[PDB]
Amino acid sequence: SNADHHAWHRLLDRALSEQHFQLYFQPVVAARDTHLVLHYKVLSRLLDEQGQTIPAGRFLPWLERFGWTSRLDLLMLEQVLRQMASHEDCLALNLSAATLADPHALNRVFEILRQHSDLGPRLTLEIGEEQLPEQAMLEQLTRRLRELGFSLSLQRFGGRFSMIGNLARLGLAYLKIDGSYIRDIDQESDKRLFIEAIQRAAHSIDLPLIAERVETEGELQVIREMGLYGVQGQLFGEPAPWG
Amino acid sequence: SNADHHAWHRLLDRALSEQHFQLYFQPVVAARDTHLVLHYKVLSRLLDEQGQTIPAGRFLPWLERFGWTSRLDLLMLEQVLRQMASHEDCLALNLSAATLADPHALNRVFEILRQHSDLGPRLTLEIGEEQLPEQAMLEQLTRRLRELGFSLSLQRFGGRFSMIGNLARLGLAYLKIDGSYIRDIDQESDKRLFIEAIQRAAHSIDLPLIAERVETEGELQVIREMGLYGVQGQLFGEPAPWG
Repeated sequence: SNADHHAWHRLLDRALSEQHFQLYFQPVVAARDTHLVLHYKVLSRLLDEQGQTIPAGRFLPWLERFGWTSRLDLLMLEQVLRQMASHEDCLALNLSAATLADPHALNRVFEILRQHSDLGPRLTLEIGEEQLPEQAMLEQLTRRLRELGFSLSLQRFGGRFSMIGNLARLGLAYLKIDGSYIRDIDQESDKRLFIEAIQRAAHSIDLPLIAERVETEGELQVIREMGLYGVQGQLFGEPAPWG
Repeated sequence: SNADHHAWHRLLDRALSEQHFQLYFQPVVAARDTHLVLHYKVLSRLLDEQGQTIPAGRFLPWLERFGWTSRLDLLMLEQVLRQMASHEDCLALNLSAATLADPHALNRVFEILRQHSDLGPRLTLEIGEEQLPEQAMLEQLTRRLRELGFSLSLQRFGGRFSMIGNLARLGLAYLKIDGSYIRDIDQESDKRLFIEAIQRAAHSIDLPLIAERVETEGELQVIREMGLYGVQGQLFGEPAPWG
C-alpha cells in the first residue's frame, strides 16, 4: 500500500486546497415530534466521478494518517459560515481533537469566528467525548466561544459520564448521547437505567439531551416516553445537500 | 531480563506449590462510624527473608506473564476457607478474570465452595469491573454462587457505569467504587455529581456502595455526609495478619 498512501494523499491534498468537499445536512429533530427540527448537523462528503457520495468513514482515516484533520475543519468552518448567510436555520459543526491540540489551529478558528459574529446564535460547534481536551483548556475554550457568541456541545457522550460534574461550569448547548447506549433499548431495558441517570444529572444542570443514531421506530418510542429533548439517526432519511 | 523471568518464575512457582503466601486483612468499615467493620478484605502477601512484606502490586504482574493467576486464586480460596473456621467474621475475597475465563478453574472453585457450604454467608467474592465477563456468563456465575450460598461484589467500579442496569438481575452483595472517583472529592465538587448518580441508581436497586481507597479525613467527611454505606482505604491503617 506504499502506493495507496500516495493515491489518497495526492487525493485529499487537492480536495483541501481546491474545496472539493460537499456540504451535507443531517436533520436533528424533537423526540416528541420528529416534524420539528432543532438544527441540522453538518456533514462533509466527497463526490466520485459518477456523482455518488463518499462518507468521512472512508476518508477521515486517511486525513488522520496525514495529519490534515485541522486542515479540513477550517475549510468546513469557512465554507459553512458562508452557506449560513442564505438562511436563518440553526447549524451544528464538527470540531476535532486535532484542531484543539494545535494552538495555531484554534487561533485560526477564533480569527474566523470573529469575522462572523452575527452567526453566533445559529452555530453550535460539537466536540466528541472520546477525543476530549483536559479540564483547564476546556473551560478556556468555552470562555473564548462565549465571548464570540457561539455554542458548544458534546457528542458520542456516555463513556466519560464520570466527568458529568465539570460540565456545569461550561454552558454547553446540549449533550449528544452515543447511540450505542440507545441501540435496542426497546428490547433491552437494562439500557434505560443508564439513560435515566443521565437525564437526572443533565436535567439537574439544564443540559438538554439528544439521542444519536436512532435507527428504529422502537428506539424512538422509548426515547420519546423517557422524555429526551432531541433525536437524530438513520431513521430520518439520509443526509443531503441543502434542500 | 531473560534471567529475571527465571528468578521470579522459579520464585512464584514454588510459592504456589508450597503455600508461601501470607494472609492479610484490610478492614472495610461503616462511613457513619469507622469503628464499625462490615467485613475484612482479604489480601495476599509474601515475606522476604527479613520478614518484610511484598505487595501483589510487585508480584501480580509476574503471575500474569506466567499465566498462574488462576493458580493463586485457588490457593487463597482454600487457605481462607480454612482460616474462616476459627472465627465468625465476614470476609471478602478477590477473584480474577483469569479464573473466570477458564472453565476448568471455575469448576474447581465450585468444587471447593461445595465442600464449605457453611461459610456461604461469610464469604463475598469480589470481581473487578475493569476485567469483567460478558453478560451471559455473569448471570450464570451468580446463579451458581446463589445455589451454593455465596455473595458476589464488584470492585474498581465506576467506569462501566453504563452497565448499571444489568446489575439488578444479579443480587450483588455490594458495589465497591473505584477510589479514583473519590480522590480529592473534599476539594473537587465536580466529583460529587457523579457519585450522586451512582447512589440514586444503586439505592434504586438496593445495592450498597463502598468507597475504595479513602486516604484522608476530608474525603471521609463528604462520603459520610453523602451517605454511602462503606469505606476502606489507607486511612484505616495497613492491612495485617489476622489479629
